[PDB]
Amino acid sequence: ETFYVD
Amino acid sequence: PQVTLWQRPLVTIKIGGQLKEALLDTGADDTVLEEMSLPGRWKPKMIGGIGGFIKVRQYDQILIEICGHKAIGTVLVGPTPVNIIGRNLLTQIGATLNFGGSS
Amino acid sequence: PQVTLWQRPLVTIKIGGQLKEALLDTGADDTVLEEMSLPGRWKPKMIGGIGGFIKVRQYDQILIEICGHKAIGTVLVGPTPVNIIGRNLLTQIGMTLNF
Repeated sequence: ETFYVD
Repeated sequence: PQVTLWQRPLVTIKIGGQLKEALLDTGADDTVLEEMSLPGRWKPKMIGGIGGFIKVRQYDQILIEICGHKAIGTVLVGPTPVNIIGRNLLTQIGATLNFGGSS
Repeated sequence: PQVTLWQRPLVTIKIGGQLKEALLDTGADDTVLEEMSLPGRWKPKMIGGIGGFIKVRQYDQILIEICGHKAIGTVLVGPTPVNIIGRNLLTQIGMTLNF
């Protein structure tokens, strides 16, 4: 699970 | 408190009178929470991530207590796989990212 | 080096002889870079995030220099919107979250 956002 | 990263940096948060676990996420510009009961009006918005995009409800000026520190800001609510606390709130509780040195 | 979060925490990295910009990401378990040329064998793998999943190439024991600090670990390569440095490498450079 790979969590950055924009 | 200082937090190492050998494990996910999870914290307890209190928002909308409810208690939840959330990830301190330096990689997120915004704070995004799993669907939950918030009070008030909201606006639609779209946010992107590693697998594409999701539609979320945008709530403004929401009060959140993150590991005992209060902050007020925008909180997005939608189909995120995990509750994430993004930079918009991390700055308010003074999180800093430190590493290595030499100098 | 202490880093505040008013702006994205970007750092310069050097990997596979190439220089790139990458985001220090405490919310990512793994390190994921945009399609790039890496040498060697790999394994197909899927990872998820907000928006769903993407398929990636899993390269093991890759040397990366992050802001001047060396580390060796697994690096995923695929269709991510941004180069991300995850906890698997952050621990190696003594990365701490303070507040």
